[PDB]
Amino acid sequence: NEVVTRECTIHLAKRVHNIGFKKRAPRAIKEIRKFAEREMGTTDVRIDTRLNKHIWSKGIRSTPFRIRVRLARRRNDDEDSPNKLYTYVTYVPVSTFKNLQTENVES
Amino acid sequence: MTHIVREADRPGSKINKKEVVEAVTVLETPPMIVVGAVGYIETPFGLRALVN
Amino acid sequence: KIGLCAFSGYKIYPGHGKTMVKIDGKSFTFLDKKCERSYLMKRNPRKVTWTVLYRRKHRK
Amino acid sequence: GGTAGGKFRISLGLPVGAVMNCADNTGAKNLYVIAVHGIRGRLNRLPAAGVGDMFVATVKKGKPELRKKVMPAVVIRQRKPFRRRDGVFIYFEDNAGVIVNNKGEMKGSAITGPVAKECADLWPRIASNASSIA
Amino acid sequence: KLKFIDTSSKMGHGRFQTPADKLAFMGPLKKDRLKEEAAATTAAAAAATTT
RNA sequence: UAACAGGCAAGGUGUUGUAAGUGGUUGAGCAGCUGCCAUACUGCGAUCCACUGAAGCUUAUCCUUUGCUUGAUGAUUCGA
Repeated sequence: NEVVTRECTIHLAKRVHNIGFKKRAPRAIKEIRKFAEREMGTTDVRIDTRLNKHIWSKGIRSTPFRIRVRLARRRNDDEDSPNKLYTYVTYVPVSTFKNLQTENVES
Repeated sequence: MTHIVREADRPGSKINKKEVVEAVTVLETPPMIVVGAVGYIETPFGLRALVN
Repeated sequence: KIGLCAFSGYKIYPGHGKTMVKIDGKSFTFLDKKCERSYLMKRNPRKVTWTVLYRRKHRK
Repeated sequence: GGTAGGKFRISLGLPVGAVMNCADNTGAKNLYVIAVHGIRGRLNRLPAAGVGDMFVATVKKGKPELRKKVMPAVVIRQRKPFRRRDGVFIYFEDNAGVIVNNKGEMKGSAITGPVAKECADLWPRIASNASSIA
Repeated sequence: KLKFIDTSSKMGHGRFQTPADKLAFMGPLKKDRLKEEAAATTAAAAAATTT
């Protein structure tokens, strides 16, 4: 394998709970990272700038509750780092988060 | 915890034969399996586990 | 045993809420605090759309 | 006196010095808690009264032969919710009490409202003078 | 001798003892209304493309 | 290897208390328009009603589990 692409839905308001407002969330950018570090095992996480534009959509106080992302695992290309595999987290604009099961298949 | 309703059975208090609320606690207790035995002798310094 | 809520129209098992006595003196047994608060706030129980008195002014 | 049986500890809503209403037709329009008739006391703790508590009163609005003078009084209603053994938490719209004698005899002749039921089984002559117990 | 044991819901102010009583007092919701009429209806509507 | 967990999801349970859309004239009225034919629509109108006890949130220290999905490795030391 070593190149997988998952389309998953992270319940963000569960991670960023227990954190004070105005600090929820620049921690979502820190929880998208330690979420793509568990489901993909790689400790390198490149967050798409559109994921930034979406986590910062309702300000520093109000973040989404769910969010549907795509974790794409790829190989380092430019003078490969110590770890070959990195994750790239992209934002998927899903209208309804209901009955949306996690799919492991993605081209 | 869950709170019973019961009717009291105590002579002459002023809740005699009148139905009271109590609180109760719930303890999930699934069976003990006995898995060994220990013996204890008397010493002048205490009790002493002898055999297991 | 089973009181009726004077705001929401709900059955009340033992436990579960208050009994405000007025000095008229009418006794009012409420289900929980949400109801009694909306009574003293003088909301009308035919216009909060979740109670039994609203659910028989209409059917719902 | 009047006690037979045993009253349960309810929540004591009326401390020294609360001004409750007088519901007695004696012409007094106030009571004022000076003390409570069984309180032994603890350091910094105020004596407080609940339903069925005899207390020491003055009158702050009322007839001038009742004003400026210590008298005994029994509390018949209160605003602090209190539990009964039946699980009922019951409270009233007003704190009120009635001017009473030294031996539990009520001073006036009528009570303008309901008397709580924990009051009326201690004091028969307050039970005898009220429309609606509880 | 206990007369009654309150098994109402302790995640809030629970109003009903059994889930039957939540369907005796209240009715069917946009829920078991729809889920009891998305099975017997589709069993005669899955063949509508077939026929 | 996957009798197990983690993430979701579904259901429960709650909590706010009727979503958005669409339809109705629901509606106080309109220095608003409109034919002979007596007529009428509105992108005019707070509000109201229907779909709609809806919709939102619900473990992050809530409950349940055939659903979808993931899970071959570490390191330091220790002898009677």
